[PDB]
Amino acid sequence: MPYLLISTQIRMEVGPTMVGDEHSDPELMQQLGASKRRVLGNNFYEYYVNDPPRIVLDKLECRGFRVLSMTGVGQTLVWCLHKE
Amino acid sequence: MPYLLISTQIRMEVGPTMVGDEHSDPELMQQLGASKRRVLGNNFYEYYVNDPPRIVLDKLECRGFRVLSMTGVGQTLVWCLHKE
Amino acid sequence: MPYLLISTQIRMEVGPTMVGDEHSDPELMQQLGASKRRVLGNNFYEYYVNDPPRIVLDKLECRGFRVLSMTGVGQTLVWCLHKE
Amino acid sequence: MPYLLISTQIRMEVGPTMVGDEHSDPELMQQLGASKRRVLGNNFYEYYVNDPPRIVLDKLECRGFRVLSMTGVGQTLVWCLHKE
Amino acid sequence: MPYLLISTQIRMEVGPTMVGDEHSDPELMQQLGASKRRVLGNNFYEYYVNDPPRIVLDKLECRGFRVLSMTGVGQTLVWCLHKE
Amino acid sequence: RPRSEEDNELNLPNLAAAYSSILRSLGEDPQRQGLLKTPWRAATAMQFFTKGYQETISDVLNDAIFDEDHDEMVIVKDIDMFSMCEHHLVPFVGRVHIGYLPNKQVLGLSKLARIVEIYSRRLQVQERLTKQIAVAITEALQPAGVGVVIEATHMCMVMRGKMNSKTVTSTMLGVFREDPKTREEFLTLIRS
Amino acid sequence: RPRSEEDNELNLPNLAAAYSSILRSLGEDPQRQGLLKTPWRAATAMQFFTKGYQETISDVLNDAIFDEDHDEMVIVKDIDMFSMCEHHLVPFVGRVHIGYLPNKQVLGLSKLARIVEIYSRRLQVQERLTKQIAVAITEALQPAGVGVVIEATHMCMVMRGKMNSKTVTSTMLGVFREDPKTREEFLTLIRS
Amino acid sequence: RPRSEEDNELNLPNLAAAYSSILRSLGEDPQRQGLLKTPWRAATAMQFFTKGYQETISDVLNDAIFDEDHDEMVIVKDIDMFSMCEHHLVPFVGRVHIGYLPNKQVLGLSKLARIVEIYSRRLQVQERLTKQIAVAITEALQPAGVGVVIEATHMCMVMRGKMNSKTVTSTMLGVFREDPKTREEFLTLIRS
Amino acid sequence: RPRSEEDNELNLPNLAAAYSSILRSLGEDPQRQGLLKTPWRAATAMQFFTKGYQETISDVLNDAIFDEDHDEMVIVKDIDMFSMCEHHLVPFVGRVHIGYLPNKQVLGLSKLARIVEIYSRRLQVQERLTKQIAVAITEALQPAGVGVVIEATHMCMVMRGKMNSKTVTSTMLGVFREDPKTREEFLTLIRS
Amino acid sequence: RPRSEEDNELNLPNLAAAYSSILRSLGEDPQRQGLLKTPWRAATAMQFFTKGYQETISDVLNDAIFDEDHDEMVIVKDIDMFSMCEHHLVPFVGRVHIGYLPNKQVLGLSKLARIVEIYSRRLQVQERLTKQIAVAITEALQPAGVGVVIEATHMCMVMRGKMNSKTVTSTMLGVFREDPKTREEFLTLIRS
Amino acid sequence: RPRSEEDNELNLPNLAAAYSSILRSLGEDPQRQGLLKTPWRAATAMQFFTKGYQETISDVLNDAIFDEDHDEMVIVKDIDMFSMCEHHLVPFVGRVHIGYLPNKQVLGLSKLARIVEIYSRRLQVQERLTKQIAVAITEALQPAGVGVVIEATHMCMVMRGKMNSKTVTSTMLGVFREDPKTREEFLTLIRS
Amino acid sequence: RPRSEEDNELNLPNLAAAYSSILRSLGEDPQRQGLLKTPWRAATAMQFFTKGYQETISDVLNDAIFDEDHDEMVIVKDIDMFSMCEHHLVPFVGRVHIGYLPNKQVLGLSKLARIVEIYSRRLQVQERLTKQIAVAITEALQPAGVGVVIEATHMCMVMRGKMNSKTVTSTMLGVFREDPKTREEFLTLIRS
Amino acid sequence: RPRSEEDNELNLPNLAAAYSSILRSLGEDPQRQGLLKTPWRAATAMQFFTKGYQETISDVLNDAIFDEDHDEMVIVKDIDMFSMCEHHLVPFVGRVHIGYLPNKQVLGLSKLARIVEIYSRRLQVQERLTKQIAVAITEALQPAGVGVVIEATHMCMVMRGKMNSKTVTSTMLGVFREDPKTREEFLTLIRS
Ligand SMILES: N[C@@H](Cc1ccccc1)C(=O)O
Ligand SMILES: N[C@@H](Cc1ccccc1)C(=O)O
Ligand SMILES: N[C@@H](Cc1ccccc1)C(=O)O
Ligand SMILES: N[C@@H](Cc1ccccc1)C(=O)O
Ligand SMILES: N[C@@H](Cc1ccccc1)C(=O)O
Ligand SMILES: [K+]
Ligand SMILES: [K+]
Ligand SMILES: [K+]
Ligand SMILES: [K+]
Ligand SMILES: [K+]
Ligand SMILES: [Zn+2]
Ligand SMILES: [Zn+2]
Ligand SMILES: [Zn+2]
Ligand SMILES: [Zn+2]
Ligand SMILES: [Zn+2]
Ligand SMILES: [Zn+2]
Ligand SMILES: [Zn+2]
Ligand SMILES: [Zn+2]
Repeated sequence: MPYLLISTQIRMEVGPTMVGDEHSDPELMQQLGASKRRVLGNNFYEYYVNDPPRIVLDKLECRGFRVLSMTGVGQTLVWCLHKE
Repeated sequence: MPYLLISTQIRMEVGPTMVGDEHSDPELMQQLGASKRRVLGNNFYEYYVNDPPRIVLDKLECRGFRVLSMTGVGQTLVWCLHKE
Repeated sequence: MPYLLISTQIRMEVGPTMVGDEHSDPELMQQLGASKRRVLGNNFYEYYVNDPPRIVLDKLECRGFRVLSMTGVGQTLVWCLHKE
Repeated sequence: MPYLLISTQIRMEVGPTMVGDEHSDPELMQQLGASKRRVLGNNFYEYYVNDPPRIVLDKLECRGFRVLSMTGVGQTLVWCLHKE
Repeated sequence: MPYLLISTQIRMEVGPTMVGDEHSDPELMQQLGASKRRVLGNNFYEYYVNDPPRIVLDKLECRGFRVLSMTGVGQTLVWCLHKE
Repeated sequence: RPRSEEDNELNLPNLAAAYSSILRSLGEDPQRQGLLKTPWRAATAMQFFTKGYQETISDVLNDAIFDEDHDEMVIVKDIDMFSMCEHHLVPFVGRVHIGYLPNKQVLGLSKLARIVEIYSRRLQVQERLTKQIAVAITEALQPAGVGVVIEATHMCMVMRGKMNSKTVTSTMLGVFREDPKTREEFLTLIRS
Repeated sequence: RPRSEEDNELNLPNLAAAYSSILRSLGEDPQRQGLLKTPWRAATAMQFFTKGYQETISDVLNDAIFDEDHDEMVIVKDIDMFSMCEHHLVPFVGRVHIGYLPNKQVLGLSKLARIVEIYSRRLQVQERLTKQIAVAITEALQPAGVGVVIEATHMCMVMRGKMNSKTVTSTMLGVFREDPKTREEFLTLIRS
Repeated sequence: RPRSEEDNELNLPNLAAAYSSILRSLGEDPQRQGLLKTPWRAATAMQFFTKGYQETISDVLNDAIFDEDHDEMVIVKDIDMFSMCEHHLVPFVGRVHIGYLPNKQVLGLSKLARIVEIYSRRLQVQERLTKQIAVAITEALQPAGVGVVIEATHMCMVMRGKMNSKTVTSTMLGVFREDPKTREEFLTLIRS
Repeated sequence: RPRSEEDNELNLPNLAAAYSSILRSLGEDPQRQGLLKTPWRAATAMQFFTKGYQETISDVLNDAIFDEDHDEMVIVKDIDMFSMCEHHLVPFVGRVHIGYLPNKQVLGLSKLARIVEIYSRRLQVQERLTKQIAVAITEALQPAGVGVVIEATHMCMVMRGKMNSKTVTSTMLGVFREDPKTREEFLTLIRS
Repeated sequence: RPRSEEDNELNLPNLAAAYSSILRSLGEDPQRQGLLKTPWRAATAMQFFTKGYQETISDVLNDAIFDEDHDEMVIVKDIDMFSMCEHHLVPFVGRVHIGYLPNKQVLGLSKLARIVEIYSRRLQVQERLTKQIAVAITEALQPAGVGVVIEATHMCMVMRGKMNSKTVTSTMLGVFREDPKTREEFLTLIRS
Repeated sequence: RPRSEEDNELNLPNLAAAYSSILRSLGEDPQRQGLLKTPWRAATAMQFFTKGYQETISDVLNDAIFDEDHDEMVIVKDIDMFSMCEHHLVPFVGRVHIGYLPNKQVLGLSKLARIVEIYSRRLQVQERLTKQIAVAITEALQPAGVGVVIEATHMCMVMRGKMNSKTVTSTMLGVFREDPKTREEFLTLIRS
Repeated sequence: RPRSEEDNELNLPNLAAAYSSILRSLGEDPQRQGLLKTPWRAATAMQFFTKGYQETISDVLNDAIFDEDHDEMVIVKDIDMFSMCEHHLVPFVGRVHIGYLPNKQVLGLSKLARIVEIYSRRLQVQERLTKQIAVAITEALQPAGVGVVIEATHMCMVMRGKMNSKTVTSTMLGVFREDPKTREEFLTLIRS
Repeated sequence: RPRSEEDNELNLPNLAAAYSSILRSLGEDPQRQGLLKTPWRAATAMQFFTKGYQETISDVLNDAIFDEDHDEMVIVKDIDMFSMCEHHLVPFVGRVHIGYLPNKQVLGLSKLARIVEIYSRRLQVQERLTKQIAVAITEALQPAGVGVVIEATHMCMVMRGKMNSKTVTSTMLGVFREDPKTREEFLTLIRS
């Protein structure tokens, strides 16, 4: 599992920060302190964290990930990280 | 065929994920488990997968591709990968 | 002439693909099979191709270009390539 | 703290430039001459500077940061920098 | 002054191209043939050029800059270049 | 357990009695010719206004759900609705606007109406009424998304000054929540 | 004897009790956080709607009645009015239009408003409300004539199908009754 | 003899059969999933549109007729009405406007609505519908006069080119017929 | 095989018979002067409402398709349309709004109208009608994109309470589907 | 002798020729792809606009005239009409408003429409068109009176500056002429 | 070569002759007092409707083009326009909306009007008319962009059923084509 | 003697000179590029606004006056009219409404327009303009009566605070003056 | 140097003399009783229309500029404005819409009005008027941005055919120019 996708909305200096989908690594999610849930109406689960994206990026570096690309889409700011 | 383009819409933690066009490598498409189709009104075929983009990115790494750039356009999140 | 800019609109799996401006390399444009034109109302010429961007990216690699960045702006998906 | 996020709005050749969140490095913020504040209605603090983003990028290089990715989202232009 | 930001609007194959702000290097601006101005209503000066961004990117390479990232924001296409 | 016709018959006298009591407590004469039948008419009226309790989405679910293999937005707007303020027991009136992106399954107008009827005919709070209708449609069609907008006037507020003042609530699910374009199109096609 | 503030305080608990009973008889839980204070709010709301009982035209009479020695038609239209249907205890809303041919004595807007307030805030029947307002004005001014027109929508009818359906009543006294020209002019100057 | 619920049950199959036959005669496939239940839904719909046959003014007469000793014009306007053209069996829709000069006896909105419902839910002709409502009100109140106005759009004419074209019919009895002033006032008060 | 004029002549008697049967099943007298010719008038009317079955897009295709080498959005809005609900055989009426991005080929108003006529004059479902018109236009012009929007009122729903309630359906093909800007502009240019 | 279908076929070529000539006289090229079929389309269009010449009130007379023994005013308003100015051969458009006091005999909407159709689809003058329709109705019903009002916009005038300017004509026969009250009521019931 | 006054004088008789012929082919009497001068009035009218042929953008070009060194969007909306359908020679009427982003040069209202006049007063096709007006403005100002929107009703379609149905065409050049924000703003400022 | 085209050519320079003078007297620079041609454009504009002096009712009289032996009221309303206040030389704009009871002779729209044009394009006073139009029509038709109503806004008043304030004038001759019924009908048919 | 009250008194005669001359050049009699005072009234009127010259933004600047430390968009819409066309000296009228993003400093309605007054009461060109108002506001508040929209009707164009045709100009500075979101919001809040 070398690729990771995290994101935040509206403002970057505050969370929540989406850190995973239904098929994400349970350990990594746990290490990040992420919670799981399925928003009413949505057909999928998501892992989130209340930390600002910066914090999550630092934590992810410790686990061996590096930011490859960052982009905006809608009101969502997304980061694509790669491990090994 | 060194370049690849995949994408997803509205939300990143869930599919479908567009993985190819009419002139895409049949084997790779097969390896990904992609289906082919032409949406009514459109003048082109497309290969898609029900997996979330993260999954497809991991699978693509195994076949030798690396994410060069990720960008948002409209409500579409796109990834440009390169092999060799 | 180390830098190149190409783009496509609305959908990525089909052309046309814009591959050059009025001051683009005639040979490269020819090698790509691009046509030249000036849309009524516009004050500039443009070189385009009916191929999907993926095809153009592969052809460009053969001529020594590499994608440095890809981004969306409006309904236009753009690629910035670099040669040497 | 290897990752940094800065941004500016509407126009890039003039500030203000957001350089930090509530959990940012106080020393770095001070070195940049940033001010802190919490806009009425917002549930978070932010560090800003009146310099244009270019100036902030140069100053950040001196402290060991490099721009990894730049992206637009809404009317906000964001830079993701990495140190070590 | 290792970082540079240039941009263009609406269409990429034609200028003008913004190449600097009030605190930009006068020599570089001169080398590019940029003009300075302050649009009525704006509280800042800007350096622009009538060349298409492609031309400016080539000229910039000669002076030692390399494109690190390209992104779209609003109807503005932006390039972030780095020297040394 | 949903309310039953028996419950109504067994409770009518209790309601009637309460209203008769209310008439006296107001300073009126429950004996006036004009007030004689009032306790029953009032009780019956209130039972009608709350007849939504004696029903469930299930009674509607199965019935009419044809498959025209449709997969594009369907909207039904300007659906009149009448409900009761649960805080003052005074009615609030307005219109409901619905939209959904079908996943092959489409909803008949008759069923849609019934859904709105079930939840609006109860002691309510506008936001709850909005969510219940949206969720009910979501469960009856398993659609890609659904949106519900309600605008209403509250008599409990109007009869204290207002008749022009309106409250607007909405509930967006699925693509209606995640895709700003869908939400915009929906709000454009209804705000006519 | 007109209702007093003491009566309200003495009866509020009775009203609150009746409403708490009604909540149970409907199948609701008087314990829900959303219903806890409902018996009192409802009771308070109902007292407000019937506060017209605790007043009389006398309390208004004397006060503001200036003599501008005016002897030509005076009209006050589009006066919002809220009342309660005495048959179902559901409100009926609308507007009141008044006109009168003064015999030197003119009525202040403030007093006029109070007169409409006094009779509308009671359990009513549109025709009676119309007559009472008209007679009240007649007694307060001893005018050459007076006309009152009311158009309303009955919630008790609307919430059973109507919101557009309106009832119009009128009472024409004095010259407003005997002179067709005065009646016509009045209807012309209000039907704008 | 008025139509009965039994008649409906006994004739539903006959209606269903006729509609199934019509489907075939039109070139359609009564077997399509979308048409399977059509013969019954069509039959039920047609029975609903003609349910006025199973009622009489009598069933309404007695009930609600209070005496507020009122003797001035009462109007109820903008009453929605839906009927069926007896020549083509296509519906014609519109509004009904009623007015009457009571002779002490007043008619409740509920009963008024029922009277309009009884005659409009039949195979009709706008002029007959107008007269029947007028006479029904006359018999139920023995008033000094009554007026009924109906404006409608005929689908059978519209779906052949019209949607804006409207037929207006009226029936004026008693003082509504003999007194031009009463007639005028009535038309003024409804044509708003 | 499309319905033919012969089919109509051969089936008219069957239709007539069915309607005469329906008249009896409702409790009416097929002998009344007013009902005598109804079986035929109803049958003819029903054949008119479904005359779209005796046609195909082909009969329209070739005719008027001029090439003004136009490549920008063309819109024809507020096209009146009358159809029949296939579930109750009651008509649903409204307007159709069309837009397309020509690929050199433009469609004449006459042909456009005919296309809407062919599919609307059948037993329909609003969503199907919408898609059929969109696809017909696509096949007749091979355009870069097309959009169709229909808003309608269902009589089968109206005559059960509604006349204001409207259903909005849409079908977006090509650039109309993929480009949110084209979709927005289209909705802006029609929602006037 | 009314115009016949044969006449049209025999004259189409003459009309086509005249238009082809007009095209040349204007400076246009009758050969352009866009103009090739114009001579015939123009000729056909003009025959359509004047098809009222090939009919008479007789063809309509007998058919639909039911006797509901109605003797009160019947009104059909907002009837769209299109005609041609006999002076410039440019169309003038508008609405027709009809009213009549039946002497037992009533006119069906279908026949009414045809009457307006017959006279309006001719080279006309608004006042003649108005009288002809009124007289036609008089002869077909032998009514106590009839009124016709037409309001139109003349293209021959609009395309020379106007689109808002309107001409209003009327023809009042029988009681509509002699009784000001009948006339007033009619104008009241149509000017809505 | 543009049409000249001489051409008109030399062709009037040919036109007149053709129209007189048309009158006979329709079944009319060219001798009626009301038709005597029709051939000339028709001929003159048709020359007026096509007077745009005797002009060119050049005659307007030079004149009024002041330089207020303006570089922001200028809009002129609700410009009435009357044209002729080249397929049926029946007029199509509507409004033209113009917008442009000046490159220092601004266009006077007078000239703008003339430009619309020149192309609309010809045998036309809505799309062509739209493009010609846009291109003419582009040539007379060398602007950064321009947009033209036309909405119209086609008499040739209306007088065959429609008056409410409208065709909307547009031509977007320069920034109006390439910048969605400019296009949106333009459509926002005209769709008022 | 009516003003002639020669007079205009001979006086244009005098007018131009006056306006050039006015420009200086105001503090402006007659030399500005924007003002250079103003003296002539202003002079020409002022001659256009007063071109009614170079004409007489005679030039219109004979021409178009057909005899349809019509003897019922004919109305032409909402005729735009622009004039100049003779006191401030600032325009006052509005609408003219005309009605007449023909004595066999009818007036063409073209002539009517010309009559309004002749008198309004002069330095005027609203009441005179009204009377002149009425008298002109009377002389051109020898009718049984005629009515003219003008409603206008005065720019000389508006540009000093008003744009909503309107002046209404009327001139009633013949039956329009003596018969209150005719007058009422006229005002009813125009005040729409 | 701004115009002064002395200038007016010294130039009034000049203006009056010029107008007296104009009256003669038109063919009128400067002696008519109705014309005697016209030369001065016209001169006074023209001075009023151009009184904006005798003022400067400075006279307004200092006065009312309170600091409510406001930093969100402030809008003042539907500001009536009257100006003069510098090419024909005919007035063009309309509304001004202003918006600005304050940088702590806010502008009083009184001052805003005066700014619009200063520039509109001059010989103008709509685009200049628009820019001058925008720049004036910018200088008076040093705001983050400002937007100005003006829609007007030109009498010089209207009195030559138009009254409905409107010209819309805008000037967006600061964030109003650079941020499309701000611009959109502004247009949304004014286009009501
Ligand atoms: N909401 C910001 C953009 C943004 C979104 C999400 C994260 C960060 C920034 C804007 O409107 O410009
Ligand atoms: N729906 C997201 C954008 C998005 C699209 C696709 C993937 C991820 C995000 C938004 O509008 O904020
Ligand atoms: N049209 C896509 C965006 C897109 C544009 C161009 C290329 C690819 C995707 C959307 O609205 O989401
Ligand atoms: N005008 C492009 C966006 C764009 C801006 C700048 C450069 C290139 C493209 C669009 O609307 O899709
Ligand atoms: N405001 C710019 C986008 C932009 C935002 C922020 C910084 C720079 C540019 C536009 O709308 O085109
Ligand atoms: K966030
Ligand atoms: K997805
Ligand atoms: K593409
Ligand atoms: K900034
Ligand atoms: K550019
Ligand atoms: Zn409440
Ligand atoms: Zn009631
Ligand atoms: Zn019928
Ligand atoms: Zn149905
Ligand atoms: Zn004419
Ligand atoms: Zn045509
Ligand atoms: Zn004046
Ligand atoms: Zn001008």
